[PDB]
Amino acid sequence: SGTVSCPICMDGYSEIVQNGRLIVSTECGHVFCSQCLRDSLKNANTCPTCRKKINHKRYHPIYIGSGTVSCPICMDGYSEIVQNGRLIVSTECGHVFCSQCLRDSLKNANTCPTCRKKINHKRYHPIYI
Amino acid sequence: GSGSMALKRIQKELSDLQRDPPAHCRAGPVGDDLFHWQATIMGPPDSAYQGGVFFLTVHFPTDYPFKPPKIAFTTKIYHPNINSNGSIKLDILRSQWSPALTVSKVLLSICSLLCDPNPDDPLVPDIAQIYKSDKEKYNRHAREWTQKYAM
Amino acid sequence: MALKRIQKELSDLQRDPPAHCRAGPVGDDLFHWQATIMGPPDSAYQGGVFFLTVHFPTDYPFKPPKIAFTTKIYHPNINSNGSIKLDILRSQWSPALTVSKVLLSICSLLCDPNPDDPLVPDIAQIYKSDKEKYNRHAREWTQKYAM
Amino acid sequence: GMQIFVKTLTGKTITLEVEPSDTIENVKAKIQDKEGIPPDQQRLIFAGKQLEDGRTLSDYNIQKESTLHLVLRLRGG
Amino acid sequence: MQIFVKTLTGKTITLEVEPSDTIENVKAKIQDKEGIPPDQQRLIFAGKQLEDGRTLSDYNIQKESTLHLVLRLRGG
Ligand SMILES: [Zn+2]
Ligand SMILES: [Zn+2]
Ligand SMILES: [Zn+2]
Ligand SMILES: [Zn+2]
Repeated sequence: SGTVSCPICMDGYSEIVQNGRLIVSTECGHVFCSQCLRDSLKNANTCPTCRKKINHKRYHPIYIGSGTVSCPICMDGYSEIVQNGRLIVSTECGHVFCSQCLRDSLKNANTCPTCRKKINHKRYHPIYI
Repeated sequence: GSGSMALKRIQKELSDLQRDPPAHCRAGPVGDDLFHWQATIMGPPDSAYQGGVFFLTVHFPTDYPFKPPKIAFTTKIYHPNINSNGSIKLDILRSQWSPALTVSKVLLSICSLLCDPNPDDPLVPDIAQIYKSDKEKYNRHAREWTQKYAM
Repeated sequence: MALKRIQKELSDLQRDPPAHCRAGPVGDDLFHWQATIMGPPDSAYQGGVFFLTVHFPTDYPFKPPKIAFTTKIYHPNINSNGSIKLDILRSQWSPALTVSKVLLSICSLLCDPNPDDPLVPDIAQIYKSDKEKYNRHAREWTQKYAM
Repeated sequence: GMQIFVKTLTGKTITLEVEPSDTIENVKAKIQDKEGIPPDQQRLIFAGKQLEDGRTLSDYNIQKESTLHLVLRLRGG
Repeated sequence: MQIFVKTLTGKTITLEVEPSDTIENVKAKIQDKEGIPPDQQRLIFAGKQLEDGRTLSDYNIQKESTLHLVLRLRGG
């Protein structure tokens, strides 16, 4: 609930990218460093946090700036997002928003607010940081 | 509510501006109305506009940030994509808007447009013709308009 | 690194000690721990204190810790040599599981045995045939070995 | 309208808004919303024992500010 | 040498670059950190956009200059 971290090695955001790894999310919305998820995929094809099958590249990088997440559209922080009943979400292109902001932005255009890549309701999912 | 999420975002942008002022602009409420701002932009250095200070109005719509801010020059400026009413024909102010863009980034984008005009689909055809035909004449006009209206 | 993760787990344990168990290095070897579990209240095991050993493999956390009881306990999935036949210790292991959560999981198994695919058939039969007899044995073994 | 704590997989604490009448399934649904772990993969532990799906919080004497512990689904063999 | 890029959210990242590096090259490094493809990046220095074929040397960008990132735009 503080800084994003990897539950396997237990390194924080800073320490993850500082040595050349990425922050990645599974499609089921579970966050890991790239080295830990890769080494995990090597031993089983299931998510370490919820056991859903993540074989065949059902994960992707996410791009967060601070280590502390926030929605760049409404500008609320994690706490404010969650206490309201909103979810934290990532597009498949790795861009993070609160769920209500991304929905509303999609009523107006079918592009990612951050990178303009084509998206729809089926191309973003919650993440559970 | 209605406008409340807009109000909070605009106040956040204003606070970020007052906290970390950018090199390229100043902007803030006209009056005690957060939805109506005055802004200023500096002419880019090493350009026909250098030394100029250009005033703009920003009107945030009620469903900001999902709809774009309405931004117009109040200072006269010579440019093929900005007319004499100050209207700016710029895609990020209409169909290519993103809610992730802040007013500061839009003002910087506008500054950038000054020396990167689109003369092919212009708002002011006569100025575009001069831009394509005789660039020196164009630069001379831009420089003299800067001198006359923006200093 | 395995060493770095185990040290992190130990620090979290020393920082925020759990109620259900104690766990920490035997000696100055981080890869070899001793643990203890309390029998759940309102159960045949109530009052009992049960000791376990935890051996972390060299490629921990991607391979599971080896965990065995050193205290004798009466249960259809824990044999008299202390071996625990439990899926999260083998095929259902996850690298996201910490030793603290695994110990709590083991505590949870005590009153939720699987008599259908048991490690000790004789005890499973007694569990299915005569639950009072099973509870009596579990209670007396707790009294004999864990108190 | 009472709060309880759930100690999640990573050892962090989340707060749930619950009623004594709420079923365990109901509590697991709220946990899924926060953690993204489906109900069938959640094993909830209180007082050293798992909490079964059909029962309520009242049935397990879970009260105002009790802490429930979350681990992954397991089965003895 | 290092330069700074002020990203869309107003945060600063550091890039490892050379004076010979093209603008495309710098945008490739920005994509790796921000996930914004090069064709959607407009980089601004001293109030002007930086064109793709040109180098950092050509724009007198130096040690610890700050580049500003906005989205692709077009006047009309
Ligand atoms: Zn990791
Ligand atoms: Zn998962
Ligand atoms: Zn938002
Ligand atoms: Zn995107």
